[PDB]
Amino acid sequence: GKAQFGGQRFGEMEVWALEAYGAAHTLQEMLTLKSDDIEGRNAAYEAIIKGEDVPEPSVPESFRVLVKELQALALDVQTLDEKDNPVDIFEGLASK
Amino acid sequence: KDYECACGKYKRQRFEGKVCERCGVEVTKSIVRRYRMGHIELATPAAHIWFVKDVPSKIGTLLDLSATELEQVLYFSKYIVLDPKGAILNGVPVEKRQLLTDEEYRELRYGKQETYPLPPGVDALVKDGEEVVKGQELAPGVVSRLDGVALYRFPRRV
Amino acid sequence: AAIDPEEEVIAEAEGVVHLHEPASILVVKARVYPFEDDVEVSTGDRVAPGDVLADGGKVKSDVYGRVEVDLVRNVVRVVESYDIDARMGAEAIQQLLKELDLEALEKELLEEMKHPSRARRAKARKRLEVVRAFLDSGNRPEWMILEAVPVLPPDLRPMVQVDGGRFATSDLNDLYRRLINRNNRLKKLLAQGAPEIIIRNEKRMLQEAVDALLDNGRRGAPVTNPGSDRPLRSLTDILSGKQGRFRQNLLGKRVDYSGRSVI
Amino acid sequence: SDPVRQYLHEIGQVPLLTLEEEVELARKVEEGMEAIKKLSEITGLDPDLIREVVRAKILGSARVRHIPGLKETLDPKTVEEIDQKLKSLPKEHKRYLHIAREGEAARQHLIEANLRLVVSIAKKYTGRGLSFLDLIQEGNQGLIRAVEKFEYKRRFKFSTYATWWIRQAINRAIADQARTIRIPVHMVETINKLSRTARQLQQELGREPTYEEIAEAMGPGWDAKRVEETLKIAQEPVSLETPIGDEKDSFYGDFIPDEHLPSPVDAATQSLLSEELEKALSKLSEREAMVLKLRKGLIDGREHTLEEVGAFFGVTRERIRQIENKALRKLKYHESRTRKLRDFLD
RNA sequence: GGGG
DNA sequence: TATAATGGGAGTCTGATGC
DNA sequence: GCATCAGAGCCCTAAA
Ligand SMILES: [Zn+2]
Repeated sequence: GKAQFGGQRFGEMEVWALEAYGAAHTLQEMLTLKSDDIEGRNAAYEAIIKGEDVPEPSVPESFRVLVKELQALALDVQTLDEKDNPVDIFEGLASK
Repeated sequence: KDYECACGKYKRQRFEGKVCERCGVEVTKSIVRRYRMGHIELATPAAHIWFVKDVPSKIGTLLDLSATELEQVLYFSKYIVLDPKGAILNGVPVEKRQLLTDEEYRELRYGKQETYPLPPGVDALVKDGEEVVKGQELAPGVVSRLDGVALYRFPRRV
Repeated sequence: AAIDPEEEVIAEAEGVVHLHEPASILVVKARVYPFEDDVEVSTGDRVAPGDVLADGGKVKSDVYGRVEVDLVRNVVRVVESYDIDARMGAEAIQQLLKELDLEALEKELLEEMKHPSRARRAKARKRLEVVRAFLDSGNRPEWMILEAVPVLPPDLRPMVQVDGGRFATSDLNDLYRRLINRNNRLKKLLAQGAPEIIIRNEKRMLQEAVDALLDNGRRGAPVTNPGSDRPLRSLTDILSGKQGRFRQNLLGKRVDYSGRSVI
Repeated sequence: SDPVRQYLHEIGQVPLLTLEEEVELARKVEEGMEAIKKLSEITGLDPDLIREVVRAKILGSARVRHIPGLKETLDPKTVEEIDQKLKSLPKEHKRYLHIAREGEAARQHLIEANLRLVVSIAKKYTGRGLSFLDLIQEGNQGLIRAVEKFEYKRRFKFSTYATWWIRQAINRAIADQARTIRIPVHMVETINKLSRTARQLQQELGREPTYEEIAEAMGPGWDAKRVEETLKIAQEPVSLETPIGDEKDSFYGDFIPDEHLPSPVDAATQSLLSEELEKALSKLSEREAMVLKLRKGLIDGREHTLEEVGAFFGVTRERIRQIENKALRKLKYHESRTRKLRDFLD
């Protein structure tokens, strides 16, 4: 909303449009650097004011929320590599 | 707060990973309050409702328990037998995984008994300790419904 | 015997005693075993035929039952009843789930797959599909029962001071609080040896509290904050629906570097 | 299917006690406690440990757990060992074991027979922030307390004594758990008092009282400032999921910015400030910048004073309090040219 | 509740 | 901590699928 | 057959 200085909602149907165009990098920007990828949005802003190109995005924070919310439901959600080894998307912060 | 413990003995990043002795808080990024899980240790186990109420029940199908049966055990309406220990009810032996009501469980577990109010002042037609048949007359207005040892409760006159 | 020294009935001299005019007569299905000397079993013990009761082994029990030691009548009663193990709740189910050999049940269900009437084969398949899921996955069925309940990190259920100094808080905090209260009260009721009616009431309430936390409204009345009809928003409500995590923050998002105006 | 109705049916399965039976059970409970006291002397054990062991065998094998305060983990081995020491007593001593057992059994029945009393008390406390069953269970907790403290000799009926303990237990429950932000029980009492007072004041005045009118009504110690501070403390939080409007869309939480995590601008600024800060201490010299850098600490917060500074700068100790001035002074001249740090003053 |  | 007190109050229409 | 469940378009504004 305008009163909160809000961003526009790029909703399910808007994502579909970008998919049908095959605009993979525009869509990925929408899903990460222009929203909840915190490292990405911070890093992209820093690049633009320095004249560099925007960096490759990282994990959207709302995916981390989904993972933690599924754990609260006692479901173990694991990101895996091609070797089926776990990949830690919390970068060591949530493991003892 | 980022890299700052609760009581404020260790307030900056030279210590990262230290756990303050006084207040017990790790010095790291405050972002971890989005990540680290806690837990509650239940005293008695509780079923996860998804594996109960999502039809056909996953627990119910594995154990061959209907929707109604699984409800009755989980929500404390009916017993389920793990080890009958030779019990028998209404003449047939109790088989493991049988559902018992509360009355059925009490008859099996604690035995069967009944108490009859002798009209006040009326003296009993039977004596304390004596074995009794069903139908035997205990007092002018009192007839016993079951076999067993009759027991005096509160003698008014000694 | 009585409250005060007077009103006691003391025997004047030698005599024999008779009991008359009882308030009620209690008929118990039990066996009576009188004993002259010391009795070796105390009251409450459970007993099987042949077990020694009193007098160094002379008197023993005939029936299966629960020991009642009468110090007035000088008799050891054994009330006919069994040592049966029958349970209620998730603890019973967790045991039966632990006591599953999934390999065996597969074998049995495969043999059942060899049967006419079509309906028999249909049900054994559905069962066999759950069995095979657990077998292939490596998940133990008793994990569908919770012992430790996870707690979501606090920044995902925040308590924040809004503009006015007022506090705003997530519904999950209240669902957890109900749970914690009931768990703590249950621990206390157990240590203090409450009767089974009370412990049972507490246990079923604990189940409902877990149920509201995970999926509120799914079974039974939705838990609400006091003086509002609004169902509290549980973990299931957060994930699912148009407003859920998937269709609101995941398959679509609000974005930076965007604007809108009239065309 | 209805949790209240189910419980009401189960309590109705225990008949109420006659005056004789009520006194009998109460009598046996008291005698049993005395028996456990005596059994402690004879045996050299702990009265609570004995009591839990007695109680364990009465309730059966079903309930066995560690009890907070008991010296031994109360597992089937210890309850067998300790029970065997109790059963090793001579006939005149061993009778106290039978008494204790019969005491615990009677306690159970007494509690069970009064559950309907708790319901009738709890039903009156609905609507204060605890659900009906929560009120019943807390009421049941008081009933347990009443059975342990009851003196049957005083000839009062049990319902009379219990009611005090049950009411007490529910009221402590309402005061303790009803608030998301927990408030000390005495403070809840003051707040509740403040409420009642305003209700009186408004009923005679035909309008809301001011803070001053309540402060007067509350007596000495109270001014309007204190009435206001107390109401601020009594404010309960509001749900982030409270709907704005009636449609299901938009929640109150959706209108709340996150003030904790730095914004892209803020993150950028902190990086830029650190970058000009080091790129400023080295253009005079890295070393007099090294003495100074140690004094504040970049990501350390190494601010104390004269003492500690005894160590590794490179000089002894008063001198650093000068190169600190010379560090700050050399920084100050060079700054007017590279006046780029002025804008970070906001 | 209005706008497309 | 002691008269006695003992069982609650309240409110559309679709199609798909498991008893 | 009949009950129980989970579905029922998108973006935006303002009011709370
Ligand atoms: Zn600290």
